[PDB]
Amino acid sequence: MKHNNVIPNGHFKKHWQNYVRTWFNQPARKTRRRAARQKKAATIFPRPTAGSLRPIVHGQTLKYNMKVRAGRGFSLEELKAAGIPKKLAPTIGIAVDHRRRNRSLEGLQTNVQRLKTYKAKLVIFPRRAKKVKAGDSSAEELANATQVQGPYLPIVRDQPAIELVKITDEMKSFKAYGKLRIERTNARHFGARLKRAAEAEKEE
Amino acid sequence: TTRFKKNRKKRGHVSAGHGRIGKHRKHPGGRGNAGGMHHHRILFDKYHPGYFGKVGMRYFHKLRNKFYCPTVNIDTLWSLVPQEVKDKAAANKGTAPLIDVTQFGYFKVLGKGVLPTGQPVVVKAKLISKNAEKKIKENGGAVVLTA
Amino acid sequence: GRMFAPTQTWRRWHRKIPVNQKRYAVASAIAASSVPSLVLARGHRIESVPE
Amino acid sequence: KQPNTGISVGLNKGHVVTKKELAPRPSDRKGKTSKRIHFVRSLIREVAGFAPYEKRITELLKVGKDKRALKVAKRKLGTHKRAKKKREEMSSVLRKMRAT
RNA sequence: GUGAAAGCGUGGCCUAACGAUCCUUUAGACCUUCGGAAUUCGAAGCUAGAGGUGUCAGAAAAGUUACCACAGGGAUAACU
RNA sequence: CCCGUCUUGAAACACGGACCAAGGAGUCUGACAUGUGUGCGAGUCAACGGGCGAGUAAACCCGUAAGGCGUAAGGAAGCUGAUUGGUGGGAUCCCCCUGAGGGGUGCACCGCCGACCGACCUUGAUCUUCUGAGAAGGGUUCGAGUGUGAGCAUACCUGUCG
RNA sequence: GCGACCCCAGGUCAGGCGGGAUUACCCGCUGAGUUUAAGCAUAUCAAUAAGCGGAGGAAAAGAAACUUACAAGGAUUCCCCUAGUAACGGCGAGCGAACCGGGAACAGCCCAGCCUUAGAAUCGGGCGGCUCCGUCGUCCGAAUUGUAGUCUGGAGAAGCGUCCUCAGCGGCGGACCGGGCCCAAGUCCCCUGGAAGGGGGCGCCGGAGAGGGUGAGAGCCCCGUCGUGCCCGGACCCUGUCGCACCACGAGGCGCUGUCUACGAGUCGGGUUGUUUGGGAAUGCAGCCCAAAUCGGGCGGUGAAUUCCGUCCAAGGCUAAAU
Ligand SMILES: [K+]
Ligand SMILES: [K+]
Ligand SMILES: [K+]
Ligand SMILES: [K+]
Ligand SMILES: [K+]
Ligand SMILES: [K+]
Ligand SMILES: [K+]
Ligand SMILES: [K+]
Ligand SMILES: [K+]
Ligand SMILES: [K+]
Ligand SMILES: [K+]
Ligand SMILES: [K+]
Ligand SMILES: [K+]
Ligand SMILES: [K+]
Ligand SMILES: [K+]
Ligand SMILES: [Mg+2]
Ligand SMILES: [Mg+2]
Ligand SMILES: [Mg+2]
Ligand SMILES: [Mg+2]
Ligand SMILES: [Mg+2]
Ligand SMILES: [Mg+2]
Ligand SMILES: [Mg+2]
Ligand SMILES: [Mg+2]
Ligand SMILES: [Mg+2]
Ligand SMILES: [Mg+2]
Ligand SMILES: [Mg+2]
Ligand SMILES: [Mg+2]
Ligand SMILES: [Mg+2]
Ligand SMILES: [Mg+2]
Ligand SMILES: [Mg+2]
Ligand SMILES: [Mg+2]
Ligand SMILES: [Mg+2]
Ligand SMILES: [Mg+2]
Ligand SMILES: [Mg+2]
Ligand SMILES: [Mg+2]
Ligand SMILES: [Mg+2]
Ligand SMILES: [Mg+2]
Ligand SMILES: [Mg+2]
Ligand SMILES: [Mg+2]
Ligand SMILES: [Mg+2]
Ligand SMILES: [Mg+2]
Ligand SMILES: [Mg+2]
Ligand SMILES: [Mg+2]
Ligand SMILES: [Mg+2]
Ligand SMILES: [Mg+2]
Ligand SMILES: [Mg+2]
Ligand SMILES: [Mg+2]
Ligand SMILES: [Mg+2]
Ligand SMILES: [Mg+2]
Ligand SMILES: [Mg+2]
Ligand SMILES: [Mg+2]
Ligand SMILES: [Mg+2]
Ligand SMILES: [Mg+2]
Ligand SMILES: [Mg+2]
Ligand SMILES: [Mg+2]
Ligand SMILES: [Mg+2]
Ligand SMILES: [Mg+2]
Ligand SMILES: [Mg+2]
Ligand SMILES: [Mg+2]
Ligand SMILES: [Mg+2]
Ligand SMILES: [Mg+2]
Ligand SMILES: [Mg+2]
Ligand SMILES: [Mg+2]
Ligand SMILES: [Mg+2]
Ligand SMILES: [Mg+2]
Ligand SMILES: [Mg+2]
Ligand SMILES: [Mg+2]
Repeated sequence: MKHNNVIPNGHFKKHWQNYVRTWFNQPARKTRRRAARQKKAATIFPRPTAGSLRPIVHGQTLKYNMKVRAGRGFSLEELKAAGIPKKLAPTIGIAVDHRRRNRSLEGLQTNVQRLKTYKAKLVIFPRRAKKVKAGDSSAEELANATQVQGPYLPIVRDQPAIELVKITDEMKSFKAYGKLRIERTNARHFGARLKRAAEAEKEE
Repeated sequence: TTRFKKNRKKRGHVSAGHGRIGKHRKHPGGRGNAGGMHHHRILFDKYHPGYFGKVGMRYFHKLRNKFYCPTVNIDTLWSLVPQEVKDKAAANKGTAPLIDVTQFGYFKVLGKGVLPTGQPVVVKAKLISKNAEKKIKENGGAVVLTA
Repeated sequence: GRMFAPTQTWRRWHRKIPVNQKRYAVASAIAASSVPSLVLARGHRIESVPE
Repeated sequence: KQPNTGISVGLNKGHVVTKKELAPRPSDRKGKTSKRIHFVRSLIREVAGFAPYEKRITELLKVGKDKRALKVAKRKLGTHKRAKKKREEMSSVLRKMRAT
């Protein structure tokens, strides 16, 4: 060890040469996965190649709660609100997640509308050729019965445009920094203040 | 690139540039960070002050998402507005643009630099420094808090 | 015996040049193809090419 | 558990949202058994009786050594939470036994 | 503190009389943290000292080999 | 005087070498660093993967709140978070004058001294939800800070380390 | 003494199952030291080599006693990132995960327990028939110390009515995989040479100028190569179409209903010891000791009591794909 250099911390003291993972098959893996998708698309024809419908869910933690993404499946409460029995949903390309809770009305309503939109543009072939049962389409099995490639109800961000407002004297007098400091102070003294209030009751 | 390696220039020179006296032995000073306190003491103290010892409190299972707080300065706030919206701001002085920094991946607004002259702005952010709020107010703007 | 420093498969064979540089190189090559002096200099026989 | 204030700091901080009660679930009654199960366990208690350490707990409760009874329960069962629950069970058994 | 006062005093008239990291312990700050939210114990931090390394820039360390081995050394003994 | 070698000192009564052919030793990889070449630039990077395609391990295309590094630092932490330069030298240019001249210009760089953010300390008119806000005013203290960004990718030599 | 049952013994009794081999990947156990620390004992090498076992085309894992503290995600596995980070460490040498986020893939389920009692409705074997991976009949057994149905917390049972859904085989074709056969154009003239497949001249094919062979650099001598056409077979899966059949008794779905609403023990947990982990008043595992609960239990990365809150439901089981 010599000169001014960062302190080395190479983790190469084990038998690492026996655990090297090369990627020379990376082009081959791309080929195999594409072949699998192409084969799968023909098997499920005319069902969409994108797979089952997924719900809209928020990102977890404070770092990602401002964005939305695809979840596992629609909750039981969402399915009931949309009037789709849970046992029928997976058979018509709707993912079902019996574990997911609904803590807010906004989240519940967002996915309920998504289900209704999906049902609007859903064509269901009858189980048997001639006789037609409830829920099946008529005269639409040939008009626009094609396999859709790619997403059909994409989950995307809708960034609002900058809005120009009129500054009122009420907003100009608002002390944003003072509000933050007061709110922080009340949070870290909540326990102490509640303690003395309780102790006051005992004395009184 | 082998043909540019200096070992090639040293072919036929016996010692390969490592000297006749000292030679190139295996590990004549120990491996890696050996002897940081004994025979490499000067090196560590001269170039790596603070290397040895313990400071501060431990934090078991520390998650970085809880501490996420990207910051944007006053001088950079105007650059977030689209160019087409900048023209509108200068076309009507009665209203002011609403810059919601959270929509651009920022939580707190710091107060480095100055705002454009004669342009009030309404800044919407989770947090803000006192200097940042003062500069926004003295320019005719206002601050709105969100979460 | 065993060769010195035996060749290994995990040599760094590939290179990733930045996309913008690769686009720069292509544009230069396309532009050079319209210069008859450069096309001749590369060994192509374009003496009877109309333009 | 008030609605969020809409501020990023302070009490009840967070994004403003319309909170709703979670839908009832079958697992909400976890830890509750049927009337038959209570009947079966009550009958078996009569047939099986009480364990030797449970007898020790109730003897201490008869002499009013409540503190020592809990310590014996914690040493046997292991946790304070289980120890004090066990002591209350023995007290209930003794409470309705002295009244008979 | 001392002197009426100027002034002198941050140990011994001057040139020696002494000690890192980690750990422990004490002192100080109506201080910070225990990361679901609190209270009280406990624990963990911040600042300054103490417990010591005398091989004194600071491993935790008894012999023997004439049964002996290896890497070397003419940088070094036993002849000329 | 016999080459090679260690050596203060080799023709040495120091060691290797009878002779010839062929083989025979600073490499590959990870991390970092300086330098240089190239691209773009407050950004930069097509990297997992996807769309494809020389019927195709290449090339080409894709970053929608992805991610890395950079764009802000200080503090153990709770937290707070840059009021936006003065001066002495100085390149180049402009004017007068034709002097080792006098004015204007003053980049880069260096020296010197303020100010600003933060740890620590200090300070408190006027308010407040009693612990916070902050008019004014600070410091022989401390910082890998600020005072109109310089980085990111990539190629290679050299160096440290595994 | 004669019988039933229980436990056990014998049988070359009738019909079945098991051992061993292979090493690349996979699962379980066991388990070093060289080495590094410029010495060395903790550490490191390494939860590795060697050792002993067990599988498959994948294995293992898997439908939360989870992540998290958010506006919340939602079986498992894998890739990028997180990150050489939190943490651990003679806090020395070194060591080092996870969640979020972006992608590959995507699939969910089965039991145990209260619930046939107007009927063990279940299963095996012997024998016989048939349309033979099965099914029907008959006989003898198994089983009430419980077979089959119903139920699995996402629920569910029961009652009520809305009147929504549910019952097969066969023919042909496609798709998929494998194989077989035919099919372009010079061997023209001159020179050299042992030989033309070389040089020069004159032609030709080309969706075929990949490759090889033949007496020297062969597109056109030969096999092939490109692109059609024709023919044969394997899978019984997927899919298109046609023909025939098409009993809703029951069961499910939806809506409501006072009520009912059963969920795994020497296991969880605790003490202690050893080992292991980034896991630090103790991450998992194991031994011994103690030993639970049912408006309860486990987890919420600092031990403890107290008051709340969030979260999931262990101690039983199966399961393709991405690797
Ligand atoms: K590979
Ligand atoms: K050198
Ligand atoms: K010493
Ligand atoms: K020598
Ligand atoms: K010598
Ligand atoms: K010699
Ligand atoms: K360097
Ligand atoms: K970026
Ligand atoms: K993309
Ligand atoms: K501090
Ligand atoms: K039979
Ligand atoms: K040939
Ligand atoms: K149950
Ligand atoms: K342990
Ligand atoms: K609980
Ligand atoms: Mg090794
Ligand atoms: Mg995803
Ligand atoms: Mg030289
Ligand atoms: Mg040498
Ligand atoms: Mg040396
Ligand atoms: Mg070396
Ligand atoms: Mg006095
Ligand atoms: Mg002195
Ligand atoms: Mg004296
Ligand atoms: Mg003195
Ligand atoms: Mg000391
Ligand atoms: Mg301490
Ligand atoms: Mg906690
Ligand atoms: Mg010394
Ligand atoms: Mg010895
Ligand atoms: Mg000598
Ligand atoms: Mg000598
Ligand atoms: Mg010599
Ligand atoms: Mg001599
Ligand atoms: Mg020698
Ligand atoms: Mg010799
Ligand atoms: Mg040679
Ligand atoms: Mg560079
Ligand atoms: Mg980003
Ligand atoms: Mg502060
Ligand atoms: Mg200051
Ligand atoms: Mg037999
Ligand atoms: Mg050693
Ligand atoms: Mg050594
Ligand atoms: Mg040794
Ligand atoms: Mg082995
Ligand atoms: Mg076997
Ligand atoms: Mg096999
Ligand atoms: Mg597979
Ligand atoms: Mg398996
Ligand atoms: Mg479950
Ligand atoms: Mg998951
Ligand atoms: Mg990083
Ligand atoms: Mg390890
Ligand atoms: Mg993982
Ligand atoms: Mg993920
Ligand atoms: Mg039953
Ligand atoms: Mg039912
Ligand atoms: Mg029911
Ligand atoms: Mg010819
Ligand atoms: Mg020849
Ligand atoms: Mg032919
Ligand atoms: Mg063909
Ligand atoms: Mg269970
Ligand atoms: Mg235990
Ligand atoms: Mg072990
Ligand atoms: Mg399994």
